[PDB]
Amino acid sequence: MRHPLVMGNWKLNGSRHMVHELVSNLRKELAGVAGCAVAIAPPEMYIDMAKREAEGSHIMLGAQNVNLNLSGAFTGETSAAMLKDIGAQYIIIGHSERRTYHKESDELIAKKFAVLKEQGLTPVLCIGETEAENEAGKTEEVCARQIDAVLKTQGAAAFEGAVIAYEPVWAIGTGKSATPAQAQAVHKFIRDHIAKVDANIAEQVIIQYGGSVNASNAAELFAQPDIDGALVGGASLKADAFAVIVKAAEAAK
Amino acid sequence: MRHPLVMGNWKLNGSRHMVHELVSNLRKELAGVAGCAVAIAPPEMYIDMAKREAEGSHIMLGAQNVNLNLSGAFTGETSAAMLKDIGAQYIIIGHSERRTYHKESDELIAKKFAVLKEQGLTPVLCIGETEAENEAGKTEEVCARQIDAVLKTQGAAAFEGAVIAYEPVWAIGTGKSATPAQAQAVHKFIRDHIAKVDANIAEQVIIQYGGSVNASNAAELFAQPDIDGALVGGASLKADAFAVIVKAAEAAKQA
Repeated sequence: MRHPLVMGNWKLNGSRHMVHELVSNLRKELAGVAGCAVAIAPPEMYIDMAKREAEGSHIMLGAQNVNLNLSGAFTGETSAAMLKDIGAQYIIIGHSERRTYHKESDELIAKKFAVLKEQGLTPVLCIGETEAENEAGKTEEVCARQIDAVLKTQGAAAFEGAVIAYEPVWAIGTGKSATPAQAQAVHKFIRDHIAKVDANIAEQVIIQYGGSVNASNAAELFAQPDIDGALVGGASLKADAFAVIVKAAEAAK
Repeated sequence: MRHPLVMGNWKLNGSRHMVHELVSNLRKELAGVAGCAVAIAPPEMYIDMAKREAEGSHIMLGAQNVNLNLSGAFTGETSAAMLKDIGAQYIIIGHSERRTYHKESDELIAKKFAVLKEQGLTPVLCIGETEAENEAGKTEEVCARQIDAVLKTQGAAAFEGAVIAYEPVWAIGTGKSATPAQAQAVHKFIRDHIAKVDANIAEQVIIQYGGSVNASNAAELFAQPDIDGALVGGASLKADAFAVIVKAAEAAKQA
């Protein structure tokens, strides 16, 4: 019942040159797809130009973060109002890397949520466990923790039209790997958590896999009922690769 | 010896529409200005567009802040190199609101400053003291610290081709006002402090006043010999205001 979404996070990578090369390439590779929803999240500076570049395709636009103010004296902050204005739709928050580089709290993240919701943007919420928590067997403790930041204080409805991304931080950059069984298992947990509160809203959340996805796994990945897609990293930088993650989703779900 | 710089910090304000209008307006209002240099700093996502709008004028481009990385896995960060790419020249680092809201520190600030330089961008170093500090007359003590963070670790040449802005923090919503006199004294102290290391670099540096500055303000300030411009807030979101400010720096520094 849930249409797949594949989002490619460029992180801190881009130029105009690249903006051009890659949007052009994505367009071409991506021709024919239909069964999959596709968004990209460049650096802030490049969103506008990227929109131009993508014009005439189905590639949607997103962003890697926001701050809490809509306008005002907040030098250097990022406004959701301005993201709306820019044409960005899908806003990454709580990306593991900000939680860690930037020390963003659940509360903070949860505030970030409220706001996007308020403007009518789509928040991609990023959650998941450290190497230690994982090892300690604390997946669900954490996950739920990370979700209740919203649910508790905003309600199940906050989740309507929302997206969740599971980052297995512990698999990432650690010579650890997650299987498909593992993720689907965490995915169910996530869905089920929200279901204990609001089942209908639960059915309709997009739970993307935020771990490492490649061609040897995309398909076995998208075959899990609770995995609605992927929040793609480094591969969102190579058109061809990207597009295969994509057609696997289309093919699969 | 010092050509004025008026820089407008748009802050958390902009849209495709506002950018379109304001820039137009600025283009007109600043069409016949000769001796004052001008830069604007839109929200990061407006830059490109604004750089586009500015083509054909002398209105230069700016950005509100950077981060430390140039590339890689740092979702949400800002790279000086992408800033360069996209056309920004002047970059605001260590604005009071960052120091205060984002708890940015002198060590990070200096760092940021460093990266800017490796890259070829002009850093716009903001400093200033709080109400608390100022009260305590820790004025120069504080400014000196904030300056030395770059100075004592990167050298006087680090300020070469650079810009400093003194923000009277203690005078922002506190209820105070700084006189042009009060402010010129800081400016000067700031200049001398650098001067102990290299007086040459010292008379080179652009020290913009970052306190409150408007249509009526400007002229009093630009009169001081140590104030070579302004970093403007509220006023930059008004072309006519903004442009008066610019013309004043023009007039003041004429000679």
